[PDB]
Amino acid sequence: LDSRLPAFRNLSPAARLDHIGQLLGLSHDDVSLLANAGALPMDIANGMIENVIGTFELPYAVASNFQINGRDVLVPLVVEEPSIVAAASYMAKLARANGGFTTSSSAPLMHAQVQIVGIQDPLNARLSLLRRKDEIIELANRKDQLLNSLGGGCRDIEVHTFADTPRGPMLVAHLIVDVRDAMGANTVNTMAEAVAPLMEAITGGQVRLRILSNLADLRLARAQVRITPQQLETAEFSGEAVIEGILDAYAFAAVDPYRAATHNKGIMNGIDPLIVATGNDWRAVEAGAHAYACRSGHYGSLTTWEKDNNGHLVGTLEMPMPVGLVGGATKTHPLAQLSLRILGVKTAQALAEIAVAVGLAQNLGAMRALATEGIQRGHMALHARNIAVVAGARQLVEYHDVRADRAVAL
Amino acid sequence: LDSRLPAFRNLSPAARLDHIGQLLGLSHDDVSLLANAGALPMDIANGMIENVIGTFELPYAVASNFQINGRDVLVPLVVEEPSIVAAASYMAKLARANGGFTTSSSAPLMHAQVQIVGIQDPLNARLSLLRRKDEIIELANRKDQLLNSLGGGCRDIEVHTFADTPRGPMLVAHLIVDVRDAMGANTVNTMAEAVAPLMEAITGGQVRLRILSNLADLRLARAQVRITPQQLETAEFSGEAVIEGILDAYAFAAVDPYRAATHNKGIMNGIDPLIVATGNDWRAVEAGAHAYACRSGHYGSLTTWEKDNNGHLVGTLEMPMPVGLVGGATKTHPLAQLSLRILGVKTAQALAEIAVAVGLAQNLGAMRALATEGIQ
Ligand SMILES: CC(C)(COP(=O)(O)OP(=O)(O)OC[C@H]1O[C@@H](n2cnc3c(N)ncnc32)[C@H](O)[C@@H]1OP(=O)(O)O)[C@@H](O)C(=O)NCCC(=O)NCCS[C@@H](S)C[C@@](C)(O)CC(=O)O
Ligand SMILES: NC(=O)c1ccc[n+]([C@@H]2O[C@H](COP(=O)([O-])OP(=O)(O)OC[C@H]3O[C@@H](n4cnc5c(N)ncnc54)[C@H](O)[C@@H]3O)[C@@H](O)[C@H]2O)c1
Ligand SMILES: C[C@@](O)(CCS)CC(=O)O
Repeated sequence: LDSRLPAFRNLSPAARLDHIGQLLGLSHDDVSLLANAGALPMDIANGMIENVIGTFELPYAVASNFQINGRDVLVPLVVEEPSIVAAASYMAKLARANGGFTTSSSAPLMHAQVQIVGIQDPLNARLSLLRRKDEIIELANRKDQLLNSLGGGCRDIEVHTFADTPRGPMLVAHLIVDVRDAMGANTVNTMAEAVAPLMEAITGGQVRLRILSNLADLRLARAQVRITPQQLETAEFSGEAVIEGILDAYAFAAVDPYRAATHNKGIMNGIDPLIVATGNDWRAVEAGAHAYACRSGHYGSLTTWEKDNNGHLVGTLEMPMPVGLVGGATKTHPLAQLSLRILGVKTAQALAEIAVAVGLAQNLGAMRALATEGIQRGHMALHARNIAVVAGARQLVEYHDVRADRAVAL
Repeated sequence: LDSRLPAFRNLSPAARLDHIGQLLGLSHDDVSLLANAGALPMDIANGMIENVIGTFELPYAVASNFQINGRDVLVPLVVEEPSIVAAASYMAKLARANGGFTTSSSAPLMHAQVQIVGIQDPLNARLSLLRRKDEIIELANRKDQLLNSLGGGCRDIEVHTFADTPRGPMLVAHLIVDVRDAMGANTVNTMAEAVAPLMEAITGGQVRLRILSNLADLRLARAQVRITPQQLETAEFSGEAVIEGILDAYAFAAVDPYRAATHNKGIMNGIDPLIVATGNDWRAVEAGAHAYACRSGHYGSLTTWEKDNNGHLVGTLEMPMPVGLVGGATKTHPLAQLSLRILGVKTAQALAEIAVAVGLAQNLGAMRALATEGIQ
């Protein structure tokens, strides 16, 4: 497959869809799911959440140029904000010239928390649990034989203590569970419930919360990118100057949480729409992302940006990325299934790797604009329709002055 | 308005929609938006983002029972995950018996950062910049006379310095901007780019980033809720015991970031679907939320949970909440406009207050379920 998508930006939605259909060999019925509204039937929507009165659409787009470990990939994105898809496609275009994005991921390990209270000896109780960890792990795995046959299952436990809280001593056991192609929530919650009575017997305490942690720091996905100065040169700025500016932007994010929040928001502009497109839980991914960003005791940047020994700009993104191909609404939504088909992913960790490549590209796009002509020239041009509506035209403002004041005057 | 919506959970989507239309007096055209698929025309969708090939639906629901400062409100939500809408609705029902949710909010103030590098005397330059803030403020306000005519605009400047970075000292000016009924990002970004040359002239450095901060801690929204023990009694547990269990769950979130992340995730389960329903940017709300949670250098709980002197469970949520009634895609999407119609909100800060009430309710519902589940 070739993901360059020639002239995609200027094709109609229908023509874009036909091209995508041809590249992938989509059936007429697959294409019909995007060519017509209503792919999520009301009986499905009504069964997904409560008090349903209809459905709500967001645009479904495809970012171009992405390449993951040498293979071209098409990336579906669902979001309401302009310039995101364009920026991601642009930075992916640049990345192609230098090998695309290089990615990897850890095993899909999730934490299941079991909170224990009502004991005066939590530090001792912790050792009692660790002494009998095999028995606990076996009980957890008895509860899900299928997962174990699929190559997943509870691998280990860790135990943490909070002996002095304002509500008294607490002990917290974590089951560490390989959840294969699931996000993992229902899978691990069931194991936490199963081990609870055994943990009460071992410790003499009372189990309270049995629940996954969204701080999924053992389920990491990683992306790398490289950009050369010749690629970043503009009429106003040398490529070398742009790279230095991007490093200045990165250091700013690393020291100031007011910047880091926005910097990381820019990453999630790329990631969350891929999560939505695949029927996955975007709140979970957001919580894992931002909590991980403060793991040091300072809220910093999820990405890294440096200059290598050849003067090239090199970036990384390593972060928690709990996603599924099964579970939740990933199988329920016909377009979630179509998105997975478009992506070509065969494991959840493969989707996770695409997600961090997109987030890395997204961050790069923001920083490149910010370090050069500023964010407004390119972004507001694609927002110009919205400005015309707010004012009460779009082509005229595209003369580099997209402001409501100007729209009012015209 | 009466938001109780008796029997709502068991009615058909069509009957639910009818009951909503009656209560609000929705027009025929408004009801027709939700009745037939494809409310976002492709012409509109194709203009909103790039490389569009279609649209993607999520369920559109209404939470019941919410009451904000004594006034009943209906809350539209767009999300894929079960239990959220029911939990919000049920906790809202319990809240009604004790006066509903009480809310307040700050003015709609947003930060715009201007980063300046290569200054030899950044601490001195900061005072030089501050001394001339009125000029800078005036210059910023020239870019948006419409905003100023409506009572918004740049109000002040603050300046921060970072002495220790690997790339040298940095001066960071913040424009403080009242953005009225907009979320404000594009608004303040234009101002930041507009004042940068003048700042550069005053400080002698090189301007780099000109960009809003998503850590919108001058745009706070607040909610309170109260629940009595009698409301929380179950077959297995006294209401008093459940309250103690909820306080234990809260303390767990306050000390352990592994729990806090999940706890806060539950809050955003309530908030983000309202943000989506009103055509607002949910990445901005998420970033402000989680960054605010760790402003102390420890990632903790956004909510608080306490027992008052009468033994009642009392909860708070104070957090950044940048949202708009105008701007972004809020006017462009027909269902975003319908959502705003259903809500009845007249200002962006009113929408922000409803958002935190819904987040608070969702957290309560999540904790209540976890605190009352029997050991198997
Ligand atoms: C791309 C761009 C918008 C325009 O690009 P230029 O005019 O400078 O350059 P051109 O030579 O015309 O195109 C180069 C390539 O870009 C593709 N492309 C361009 N237009 C496209 C379109 N309409 N449709 C589809 N694709 C489009 C296409 O692949 C094209 O290749 P080809 O056609 O030559 O094959 C450019 O300006 C940009 O990336 N801005 C950053 C925006 C951002 O970060 N937004 C996040 C939200 S903002 C906020 S929310 C994020 C943030 C800033 O707050 C985050 C933070 O603070 O860190
Ligand atoms: N990191 C981020 O959060 C970030 C960064 C850049 C852009 N954005 C995007 O910015 C957009 C929101 O920008 P915005 O809120 O400035 O909207 P906007 O730019 O679409 O419109 C704002 C304009 O609306 C006009 N206006 C008319 N009536 C008004 C009223 N009653 N109150 C206030 N303004 C009024 C003003 O002149 C103002 O300049 C979103 O699409 C968001 O996704 C977000
Ligand atoms: C139940 C919860 O995980 C939401 C499920 S999406 C939130 C929490 O644990 O407080």
